[PDB]
Amino acid sequence: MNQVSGLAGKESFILTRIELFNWGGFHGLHQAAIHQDGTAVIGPTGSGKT
Amino acid sequence: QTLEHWLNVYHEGGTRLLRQMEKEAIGLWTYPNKKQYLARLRDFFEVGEN
Amino acid sequence: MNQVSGLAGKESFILTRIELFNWGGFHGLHQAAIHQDGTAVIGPTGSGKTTLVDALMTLLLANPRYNLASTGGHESDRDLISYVRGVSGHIARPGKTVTGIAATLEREGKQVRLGALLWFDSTSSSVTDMKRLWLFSDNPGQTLEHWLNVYHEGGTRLLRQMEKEAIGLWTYPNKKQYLARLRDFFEVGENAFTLLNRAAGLKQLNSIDEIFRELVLDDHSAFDRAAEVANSFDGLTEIHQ
Amino acid sequence: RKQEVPLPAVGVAVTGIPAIERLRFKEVDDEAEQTLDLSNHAADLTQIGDDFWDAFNGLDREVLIQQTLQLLAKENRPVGLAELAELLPPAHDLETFAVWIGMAREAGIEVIDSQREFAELSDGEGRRWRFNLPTTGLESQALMDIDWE
Amino acid sequence: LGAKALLDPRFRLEFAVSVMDRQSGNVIESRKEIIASYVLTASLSYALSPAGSRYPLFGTIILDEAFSRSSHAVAGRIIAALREFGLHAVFITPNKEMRLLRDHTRSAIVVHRRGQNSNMASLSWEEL
Amino acid sequence: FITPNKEMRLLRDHTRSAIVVHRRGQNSNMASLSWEELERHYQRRGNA
Amino acid sequence: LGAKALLDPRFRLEFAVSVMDRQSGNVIESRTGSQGGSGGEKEIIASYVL
Amino acid sequence: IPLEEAIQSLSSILIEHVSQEQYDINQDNPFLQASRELREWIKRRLIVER
Ligand SMILES: Nc1ncnc2c1ncn2[C@@H]1O[C@H](COP(=O)(O)OP(=O)(O)O)[C@@H](O)[C@H]1O
Ligand SMILES: Nc1ncnc2c1ncn2[C@@H]1O[C@H](COP(=O)(O)OP(=O)(O)O)[C@@H](O)[C@H]1O
Repeated sequence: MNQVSGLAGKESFILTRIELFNWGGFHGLHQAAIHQDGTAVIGPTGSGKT
Repeated sequence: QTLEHWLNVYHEGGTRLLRQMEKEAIGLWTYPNKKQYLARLRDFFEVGEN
Repeated sequence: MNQVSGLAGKESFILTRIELFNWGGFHGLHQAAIHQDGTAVIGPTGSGKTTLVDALMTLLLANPRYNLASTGGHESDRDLISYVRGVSGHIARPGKTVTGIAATLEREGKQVRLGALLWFDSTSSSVTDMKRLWLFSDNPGQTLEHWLNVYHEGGTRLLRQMEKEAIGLWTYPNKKQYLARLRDFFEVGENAFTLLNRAAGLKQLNSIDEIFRELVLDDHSAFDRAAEVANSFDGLTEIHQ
Repeated sequence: RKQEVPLPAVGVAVTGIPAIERLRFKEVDDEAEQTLDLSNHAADLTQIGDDFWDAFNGLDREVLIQQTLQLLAKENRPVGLAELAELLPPAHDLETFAVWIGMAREAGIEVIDSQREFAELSDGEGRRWRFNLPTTGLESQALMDIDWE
Repeated sequence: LGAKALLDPRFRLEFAVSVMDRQSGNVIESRKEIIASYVLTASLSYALSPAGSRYPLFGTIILDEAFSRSSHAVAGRIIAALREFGLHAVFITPNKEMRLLRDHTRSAIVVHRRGQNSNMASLSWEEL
Repeated sequence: FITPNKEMRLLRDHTRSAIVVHRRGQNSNMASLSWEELERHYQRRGNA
Repeated sequence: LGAKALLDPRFRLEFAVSVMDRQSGNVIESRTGSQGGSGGEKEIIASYVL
Repeated sequence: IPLEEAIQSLSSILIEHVSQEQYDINQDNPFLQASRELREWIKRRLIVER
């Protein structure tokens, strides 16, 4: 399942961290990494994902 | 350079300092209008707006 | 949780059973049961659950919003004739086809049943090529498969003749008079079953106000009056000019 | 371009008579600083409801399907649902029963709703139950002829 | 919305709901999910109750996708309210949030569709 | 992948991380977790 | 729909995706239009195209 | 070329020619140089922008 991810990170640029501040409901500073094997945003419906 | 650094500099000094920082720094660029920044981006990533 | 459910049946009529025949994908006789303390219909997405909901609803309104939930505003691709034909997108039952539906209930342990018998005698599917009947029974001695056999003995006249043979049985060729009979049997105004249709396809609860509007209350907006208002005003304008 | 044309002065506006009184001065007395916020808002997940952890803990049809196939290879015979419960008592009972009937019907095998079989199962809090089940039979052949995706 | 405000009776007024103390009748709240379900059950029960009848004579209600779009506590409140209104209820879901319904229901009907064919298999259970 | 609560089961296997977001009325938070740590957090909630 | 069918380029064309055999020019199966209730294949084809 | 894209690309190009010792070397702001020279070429009617 997860073995196909060698290519990522060798040719292309890869998002790996989004820092936010006073953006939407995210009062104050926030930070979240993204694992270069593919990451998923999870949360209760209506919880700032979009 | 990180969002923390930029916010800290902005608090330490208004827009004047924010625009002055570019020339002091290296590997950094600022764009008081968006389309300039988007052109910089599209150039760096070699892809059209489409 | 459910031990307080003792009021069901003892106090009011509740759903107990359903039967089907040559309806949708349910080719031939097919059946289900219902529990007093409640039940749930389950299955993989797009497997026949809302199909059963529509099959039930066909007998309780002038016309329900067939496939109301999954459409999400989309028009009712499903309806009576397509269900009798078993449509998907290849018609399951072309030519001459027969069909039967029923539901059941109980109050004080005494049974009630609804149903309707449909069939095209030709491959065409006009609204009149459909030969239809509706039924209502307050006697346990009635079931859907028995009605199918009765039809196999003869046409609608036989479904009326067995009504005359038994007591606590009613059948009708026109939907409105059957609906009126059942509604009198429950004192129910048809707006109640309209609300039932509103609920039977409602998705997530958006807001209490919008819920009042879209479920509790009939729309009945007067835009139909505005058209003739404008036309009559233009007519007056003609003479005035 | 910047030659001065001789046009009359009309719409002649007069403004800004420089009365000394109109002056006012920088009121820097608003000294209160706006505090900085550079705190990492480390979050604990225990504040969102069980509706999320439940979907986290839910059943997976793949794992149970493979386990049932292993069992049916072991027994190598038709087996009823109650025996399937006894051999493989689940945790999420009703869903597992639904999956079992789903396989039964994926094989095209008849499920005689008209004749029944029964079982008893405990749950995660020690409470016990009874299941009125329909009669049918699963077979390793049935589910290897069928495939899953 | 303006055309609704002019031609739609429903838009001539804004609906509201208030929580009441049972004994003294004092207002605790003047105003979602927990209340809307009770609202809907109330509306159906009343619409299905003949004049002068304490109960809804036709006490059965259907809910498509009843709880595939609601939290656990919300569906618990739904079933509680249905008990308050003496309404037998039926629910539909595509094999999701099944723990709740299995806990709060005593039977179910599974439907699977093999190509153009469909069929039914009923089931039941109880606690001990 | 942005995902709802449903179908998270399948997605858990075919990825290596999760950005969990929080709703607190008129406030929100967000944290970076791996499935290994989210499993342990679920266990901690089960214990407390 | 009529007006776009005239004055919008990308509305004069119907689109369909035909699966090809690597070892033959034949079409294994073509996907487009209303499926009628089954979409286990349409989903993957459309996602793949996107 | 959209004007902003053009000035960005021209600044990137002129960055290359900073090595030409005998032609107007800029090593403080090539972006402003690109802007000024695009304007100049517009003055010569080499390039007209609409
Ligand atoms: N127009 C809005 N309506 C409701 N909430 C809003 C709105 N705009 C911003 N919000 C705030 O930002 C969020 C926007 O909705 P969101 O939860 O991000 O969508 P989803 O959860 O489906 O991804 C809300 O959770 C809320 O905190
Ligand atoms: N009368 C009809 N018209 C069109 N399609 C129908 C009709 N009857 C059944 N179908 C098919 O039968 C299946 C019904 O599954 P169902 O679970 O009731 O729908 P959903 O899960 O989307 O709410 C669907 O695959 C549907 O396409």
